[PDB]
Amino acid sequence: YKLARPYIADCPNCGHSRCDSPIAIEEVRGDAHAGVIRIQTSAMFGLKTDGVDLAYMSFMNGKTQKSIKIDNLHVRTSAPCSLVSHHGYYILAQCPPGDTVTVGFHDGPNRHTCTVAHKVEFRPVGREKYRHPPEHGVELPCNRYTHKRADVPFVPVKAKCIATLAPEPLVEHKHRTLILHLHPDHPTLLTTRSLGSDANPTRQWIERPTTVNFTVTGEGLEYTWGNHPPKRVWAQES
Amino acid sequence: YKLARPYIADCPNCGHSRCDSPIAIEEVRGDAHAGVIRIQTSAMFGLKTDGVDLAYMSFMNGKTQKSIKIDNLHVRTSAPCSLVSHHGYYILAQCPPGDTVTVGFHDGPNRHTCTVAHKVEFRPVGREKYRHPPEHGVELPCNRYTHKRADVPFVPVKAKCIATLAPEPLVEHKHRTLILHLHPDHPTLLTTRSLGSDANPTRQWIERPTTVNFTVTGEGLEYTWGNHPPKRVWAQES
Amino acid sequence: YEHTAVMPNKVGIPYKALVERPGYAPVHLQIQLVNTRIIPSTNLEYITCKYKTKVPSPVVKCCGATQCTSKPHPDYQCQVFTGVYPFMWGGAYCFCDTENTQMSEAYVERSEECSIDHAKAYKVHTGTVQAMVNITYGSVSWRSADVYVNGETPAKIGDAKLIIGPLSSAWSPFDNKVVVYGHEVYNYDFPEYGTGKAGSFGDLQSRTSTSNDLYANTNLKLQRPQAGIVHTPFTQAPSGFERWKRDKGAPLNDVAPFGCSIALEPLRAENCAVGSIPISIDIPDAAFTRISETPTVSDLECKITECTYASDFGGIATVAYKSSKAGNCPIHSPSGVAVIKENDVTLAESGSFTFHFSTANIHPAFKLQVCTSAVTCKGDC
Amino acid sequence: YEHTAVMPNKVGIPYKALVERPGYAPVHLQIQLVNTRIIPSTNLEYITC
Repeated sequence: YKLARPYIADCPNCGHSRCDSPIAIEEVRGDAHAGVIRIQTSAMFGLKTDGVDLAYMSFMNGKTQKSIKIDNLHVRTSAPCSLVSHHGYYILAQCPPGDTVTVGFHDGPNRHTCTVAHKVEFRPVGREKYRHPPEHGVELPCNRYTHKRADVPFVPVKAKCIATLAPEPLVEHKHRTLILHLHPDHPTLLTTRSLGSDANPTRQWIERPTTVNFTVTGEGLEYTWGNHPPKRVWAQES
Repeated sequence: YKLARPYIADCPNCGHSRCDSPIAIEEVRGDAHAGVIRIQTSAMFGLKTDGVDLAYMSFMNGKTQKSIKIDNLHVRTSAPCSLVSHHGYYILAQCPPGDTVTVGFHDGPNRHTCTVAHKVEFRPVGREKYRHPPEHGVELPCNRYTHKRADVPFVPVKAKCIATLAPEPLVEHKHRTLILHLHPDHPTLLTTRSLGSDANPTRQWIERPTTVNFTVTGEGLEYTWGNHPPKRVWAQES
Repeated sequence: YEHTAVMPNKVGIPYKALVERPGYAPVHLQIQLVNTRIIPSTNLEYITCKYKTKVPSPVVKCCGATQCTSKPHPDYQCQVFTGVYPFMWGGAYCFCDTENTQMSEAYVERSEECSIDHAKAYKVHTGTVQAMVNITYGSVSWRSADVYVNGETPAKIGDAKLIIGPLSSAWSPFDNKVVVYGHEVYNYDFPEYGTGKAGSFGDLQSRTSTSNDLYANTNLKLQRPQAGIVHTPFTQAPSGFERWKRDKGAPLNDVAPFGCSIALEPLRAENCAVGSIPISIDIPDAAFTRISETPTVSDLECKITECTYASDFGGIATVAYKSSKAGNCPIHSPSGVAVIKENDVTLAESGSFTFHFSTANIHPAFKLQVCTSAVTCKGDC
Repeated sequence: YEHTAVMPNKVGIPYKALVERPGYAPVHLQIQLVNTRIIPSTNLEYITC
């Protein structure tokens, strides 16, 4: 169970003559290649007066610590963000980078927003760096967060998260030689090796219909064709 | 002194198809490397019917010297913005990026708001221009303008803006020869010449850990690392 | 006694020298040239800075031709376009049809603000060279005298009568036409004011940029506006000043020969280490550290105990000696690739004095002199 | 001043040496191995008891 409740706070960056704001954020983790972001907020969703719900928030909105259902306390990156789960002290929403999380009041003609900057390091750790999750294609290494509560925080995880792609290479096996007729509509990191004993350590980024011939040992080869983790082919002769 | 009367002017986009606004920005000076803006408005700020004030402006809209408070007519980016000084026909304000300034009345259904996309200009002041204020480094002289009026346009001035710094040219001394391992975190101009009998006429833009070796005669050399004016070392193992 | 020595222009590094006078051992002389300023006379040709294009409303004459009248605006350009607008409705309103004639006029001025982002074009005629010559004579005290490198004004100062015979090289920050921004100084030619260059430096010219009554050329080309609007549209060549500021591949600032901080005073070469400086120092006989008075130097040896290779003053060495009469003898090296830190050494009967030196050699071989007596110091680091 | 020497693990003869430096008289060096602990990192395979 959470040990803290929302409060009015001086924002790190808010509009001048409005910096005396309600609704604020503490820390955010966005180190994930996941589209979801784990928030430690002080403008908390997943806290009503009763604690943890999945579609309710609480805030001190220049008022007092009290709750209503999601309406006036909005997460944003700078554009809307749709929450996924609320877990008391920690909130989970998708606001992909997690370096800018904005809690803002979007009523009346005025646009009030407090935005909090965070100390996230989002780096490669996969086999390639890639686009945030869409719905389409095969995943790639990420460091997602849990998408349900346990009531205090959401836990850190490493898994694999969705990535866009285009039709996979037309492979042709022939005498000790494998041509990959490629049709990326999207930048793919192409990594190769033979899987026999031939090294072929070949990275290249490809896009557009092109061909890339590779040697084979005749004992398979891996070509990883971006937005997939290693794909491998084998045969008596490849 | 200021004495150039308030006026109305057409601003490209207000309301939906509204454009008949006062308070409309005509010209902007962005000489500052900081997020401050010098604004030229049709409406005169810093003058009410009482003459010169510090927190009142005047405008026409059917009037000729009618005034309101600088909070009634409120500057904004996508959140309120508070002006700092008025120099009549010119406003000078702090508005979070200083690259988008919207002066608007969000009073009633007719919502006139003028926005002009303002700018930050970086120009040589050392031997190179420099980036916007960050956490890193310390303030240096920048191009700017006066941030208080004379009791009509604000005048240019050199003021101080936080420079992005990163490790300065890490000199490695050797037998009358200096290799300069420099480690920017930001685009820095490296200018050199020797201050020994020789000279090292080299402008180069650098980013990130690199080396640039220079000859010396045992009689010093200059490396300017842009945003500063010349820095000099003289006959160490230089 | 007037004593003429020549100090290599080592900025910040004091040059040890000996004052020889007949039958009198040397006088501590350390000369540091603190600053050399080549300052030439500047006739300002023009200001140039970030322009702002100003479009005034165009003169449309209903039912007749519009003639252009020249206006004193800096890159004032007009073009007369006839039959632009039909009678009434879109475009100009007029009774007459294609008798509507527009003068499409526009011009450039200097921006609202320009005094921090401007260059200055100077014709430069021949200058004076000043030298700040710090001459120490007798014992450590670091006296210094501004003295003209020219013949015009020799220092008749009390800190020795100093004549600075012209520096062997005194860097010229000028040719004839120099542009100074002072963040990038260029010897850069331009046509004299009233005639500029279009879309190259001198894009704006003035001689005090204030907006209007300036002379510009920038290759302003008015375009003809398609009917339904009355305004003056234009294309123009890129700003020559902005192009010029970025023309830093190594400005005049970075090509300075022995290194000089080419600077906007209006155009001068600051802090030059250029050349070697003839120094006439009047060291009175009263300030001698002569052998024929209390100094007597005999049996001199140099031992280097330790050294940092070719360093600022990382050399530590000791000169052991015999004196018949104890005194104070000037420690020195006549080198310009090596200097002794101190310029005095307490010569004594059987003393040892550890002196700090600089050399430009890994194995430091500098000629060390106390008084009139010389030794060579070597390696042993 | 760095002087690099190698001392025999002998307490019979503790290994005496002189440190020369130019323009100086040498330095006392007597080196005695008082104790030796040869300590390797151990990964346990199994217990028997």
